[PDB]
Amino acid sequence: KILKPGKVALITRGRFAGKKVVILQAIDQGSKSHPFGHAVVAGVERYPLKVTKSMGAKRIARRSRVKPFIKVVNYNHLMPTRYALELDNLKGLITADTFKEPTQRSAARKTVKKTFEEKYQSGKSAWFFTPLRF
Amino acid sequence: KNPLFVSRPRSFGIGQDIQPKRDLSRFVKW
Amino acid sequence: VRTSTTFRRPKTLQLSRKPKYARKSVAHAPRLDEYKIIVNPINSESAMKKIEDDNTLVFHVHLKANKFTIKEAVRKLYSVEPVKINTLIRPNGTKKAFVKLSADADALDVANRIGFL
Amino acid sequence: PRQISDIKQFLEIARRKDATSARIKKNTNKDVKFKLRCSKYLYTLVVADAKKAEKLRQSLPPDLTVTEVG
Amino acid sequence: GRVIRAQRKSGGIFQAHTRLRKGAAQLRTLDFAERHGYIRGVVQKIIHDPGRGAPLAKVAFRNPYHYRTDVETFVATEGMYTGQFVYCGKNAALTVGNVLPVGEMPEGTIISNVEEKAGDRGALGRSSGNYVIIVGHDVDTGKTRVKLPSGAKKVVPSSARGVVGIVAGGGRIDKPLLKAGRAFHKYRVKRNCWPRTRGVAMNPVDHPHGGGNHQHVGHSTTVPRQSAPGQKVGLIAARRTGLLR
Amino acid sequence: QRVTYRRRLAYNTRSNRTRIIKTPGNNIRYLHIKKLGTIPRCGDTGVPLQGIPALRPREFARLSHNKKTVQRAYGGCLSANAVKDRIVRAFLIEEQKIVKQKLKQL
Amino acid sequence: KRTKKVGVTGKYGVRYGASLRRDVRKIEVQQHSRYQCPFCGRNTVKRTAAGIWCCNGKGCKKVLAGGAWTVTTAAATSARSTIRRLREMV
RNA sequence: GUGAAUUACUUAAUCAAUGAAGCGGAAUUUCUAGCGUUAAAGUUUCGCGAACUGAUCCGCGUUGA
RNA sequence: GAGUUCAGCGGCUGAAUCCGGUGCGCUCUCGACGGCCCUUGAAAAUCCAACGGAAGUG
RNA sequence: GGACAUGGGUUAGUCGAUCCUAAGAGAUAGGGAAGCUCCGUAUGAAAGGCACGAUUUUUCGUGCCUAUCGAAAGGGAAUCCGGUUAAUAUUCCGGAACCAGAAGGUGGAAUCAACACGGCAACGUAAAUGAAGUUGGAGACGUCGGCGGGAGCCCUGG
Repeated sequence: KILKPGKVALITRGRFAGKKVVILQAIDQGSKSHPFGHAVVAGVERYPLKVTKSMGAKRIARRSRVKPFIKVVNYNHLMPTRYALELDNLKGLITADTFKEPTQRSAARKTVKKTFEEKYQSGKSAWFFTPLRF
Repeated sequence: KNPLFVSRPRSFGIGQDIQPKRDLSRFVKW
Repeated sequence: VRTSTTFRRPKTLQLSRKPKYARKSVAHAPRLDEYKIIVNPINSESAMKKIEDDNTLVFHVHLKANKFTIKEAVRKLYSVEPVKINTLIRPNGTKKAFVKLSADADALDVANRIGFL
Repeated sequence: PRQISDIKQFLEIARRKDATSARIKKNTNKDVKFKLRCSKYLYTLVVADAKKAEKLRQSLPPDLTVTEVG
Repeated sequence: GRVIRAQRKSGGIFQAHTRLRKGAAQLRTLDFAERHGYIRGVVQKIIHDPGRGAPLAKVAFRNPYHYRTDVETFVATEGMYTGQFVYCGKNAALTVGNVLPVGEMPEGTIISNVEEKAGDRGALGRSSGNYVIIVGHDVDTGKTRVKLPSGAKKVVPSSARGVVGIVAGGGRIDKPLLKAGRAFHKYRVKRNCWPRTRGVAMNPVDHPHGGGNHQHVGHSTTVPRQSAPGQKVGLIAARRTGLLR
Repeated sequence: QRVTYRRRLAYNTRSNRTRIIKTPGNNIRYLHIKKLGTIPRCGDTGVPLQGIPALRPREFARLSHNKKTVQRAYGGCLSANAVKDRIVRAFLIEEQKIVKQKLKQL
Repeated sequence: KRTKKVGVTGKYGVRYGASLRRDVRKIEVQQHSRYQCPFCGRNTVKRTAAGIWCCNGKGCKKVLAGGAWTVTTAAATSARSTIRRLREMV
């Protein structure tokens, strides 16, 4: 039960290795296309750059832009953490069909981006948005 | 006060973050 | 305030040579020109066959001539464009050059115009 | 050293300025081999039908130098 | 009449064969971090150093002043493994493999690669299976008394360092070589010192021992400490010969 | 039939590596070939890396970028298992230094 | 039983003497034996060189410093215990 | 060569280390084979602008025997 | 279309170059392993990749 | 006749040298020595770079950290076939390739969500920016013993 919607986890395998993601929906029972206990997540690919009080507003926006990604990941490849992210506006947007039709996948990516942008500006989940160094 | 302006203090103890550039005038091989 | 334990010697202004006179009164003429590159063509039986078959002239060439200077000397002395140059130093210590002429020109007419056939 | 299975692209490389000559090969097993000398590669095309080979040959631009079996 | 084999050992073909050496085994330079605190390193790899009986450890430390990694070649102690953390300095724990000043370690501890004088990076107790024992301290004069592998007791500065534990590879001389070939191979990766021809088998020109109609020395084999380089053969300045029956 | 070295180097060495070919002229001939390439090895575990060809050093310069690496963090420098250990050990020790700091701050 | 007494030393044949070969036998069976890895428990530790003991267990791959012929020596074990008790006292 | 009532001192010379990296004074980092650099916060002036502190001052004899 | 073999003509013209099996075989190489050592078995030039994020109608 | 006389003959971006370093030789710094020269090779050396800036009192400020020689058997960019000569050929000729470097051009991709997507994953893709600094890898390695695969030769059925 420690893999719940709203829980921050780390992707340990795949292209996005070491990226912090939020559990968007858990299908631990399995599925026909994914016979294992997978969980769809939304995370960050390009973390926003560090900002300085001396920086002008245009660069502050320029560095604060964040590139998200949505992915279904195996439980064994996810590393759950104690941190939790409040996924407001992000409760119902992901479904098996949303992955089947990429137009819903593209819409989900855009909504995930705008939510991550606003949350970053709000200054919440500082650990979630800082890159993990390894 | 922008919340993104978070403090990142560096500890300069033994074994901590890299030592800052200090005045080494008395140790220079003149 | 020094942050480095080493002392590197400072950079000083380095004036360039502005001599009060020339060490040589007159600069020497180019000591390896086109006429000194090409000594005389080789007209042995093997050379003749290369003329008639490979479209290649054979010249007795100065030792210090490279493939570039041979090409320009041939172009200036004969107004023919070589497409390849192959050189060897003969066992007697003289350079021999196989100048392969372009397909537009034939070595036969070039040989007759030179007059060494 | 470059086998081409597409007729058009064989034609287009033939029209391309790098092309210098084309060659015709008539094998005993009755297939026609269109070889196209280019600057860097030699593009050859194998066709199993005579009339397609003939219509291809007349499809070559006139300026290209075509040579029969060597 | 000619200079003897001992006199020709000045260099030339008697140099150490150092083509395959895996680095000089030394402690870290005694810096501020190692004097006032401790610094942690990771044992990258334990390797065999040809011509040496003890394996060497490649411990990687972080440079406290610059963005780079320093790699130090240590004399491996028994129990060292790849990925083990090694702490060097005054506040280092008394764990096998750590480097501490001798003044910070209690009496009776077993240490190796000890410095004779603080800052020479290891002198005493380095051959395989050898170690130095902390006998006692003298805080008033800031000295430490230690027992060496030979049993000689020595006074060292209390700031001298030493690796906790015994040197790896102990028991090397416990196994007989069994044949000249094993001695041949053991000494290729060392100097040119083998095989050793006796002086009695030489001639009067070749050695003081040589000559005669029989293989006899002809004079006492204990020579004075004051003898000339060509005379100094046999038992030099021997205080007592023979077996302890 | 018997063959000879094409070059002036006798004494088969590591650089004098040869192959037998039969030519369109029905000739048995040597072909002087180069040494074999090596798959890049992992930096931490030393295992050869997966997804990269085995080429000589300079021959790696002709490849495309994606043909010499793997799309992952440290991809093309560390194996997947090595990277996974890097990630989990990094995160776990970071949580410790946080929990040690919270312990010592009070 | 192919050899009743000589054991691994049978390769040396009749040379080198009986006693000078028996001590090699004890040392050589120690040197070539497989030892249980302290980190993974798999019986996969084998000597590499004099003093080096490498574990070939997939996922362990740990190298160890030890004795010339055996992984752990009595002198090293005594030193480890005495240093442990000294540290605990200190 | 300098002192003190037999001893001290170090600048002569000797030795040893280094990348001559933190010396002498005062004021007041240890359950893990990970990464650690191109200062950011704070405080004043005019956008990764400057300046001060972050990173105390003093002495200067590179340190140790 | 080359090389090779063969049949003809006075340089030229005809054919054929095909279909398969085998191995404690030799030569070289390659792969996966094994044993040996108080012996553990070069360097550098060169080339690549990664962590990091300077910077940025065009 | 390898004799004697007269002539002719050796063609390379791809084969070597050249480049690299090995053991080792060896100038410079310095110190010896009446000297010839000796010792020395990052040593008791001021041993050389790099970037920012309206241009800085139009007299420059601010930061950032090792020679050379030495291998035609070691390391190493890239060439094969057929043919030709009285004598040369991986060098010439015919055909067919390859590597290194340079410049702009066509076509394609990414881009105002600046720096592509897919796969649970191991990883894949025709592309998919990355300074300084750090780090990893290839180059890069003994020996013997069988076992398996390949190529050439050998054997063999039409």
